[PDB]
Amino acid sequence: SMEQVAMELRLTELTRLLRSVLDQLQDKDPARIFAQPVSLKEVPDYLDHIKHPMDFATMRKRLEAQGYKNLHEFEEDFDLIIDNCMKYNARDTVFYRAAVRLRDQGGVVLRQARREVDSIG
Ligand code: NA
Repeated sequence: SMEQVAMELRLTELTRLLRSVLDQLQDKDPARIFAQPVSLKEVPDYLDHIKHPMDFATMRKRLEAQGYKNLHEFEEDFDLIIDNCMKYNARDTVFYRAAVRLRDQGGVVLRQARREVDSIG
């Protein structure tokens, strides 16, 4: 149907917008702390601590399968990146502080993304 097609075109345009968002977020992480999964072969106890690991590469894979139906879903995954880091690592560490800074800077990006998604429909 043509109604199904129109829904598909909308999902594709949201995907495009969320790609630009993901690139902007990732530019706020020049050290590439959040780029890839934590290796279970180097924080071997990681999964006893953190139940739902997340990273930017994992988000990109979901994005390319048009796997985010709305901005809220994408935001949840970004918040897992930040939140997991703030739990596993202590307040005094470079990792925790990098997560605080990424959350602050990503706030700006996400705030406009919401206005654009709302505005475009
Ligand atoms: Na902690």
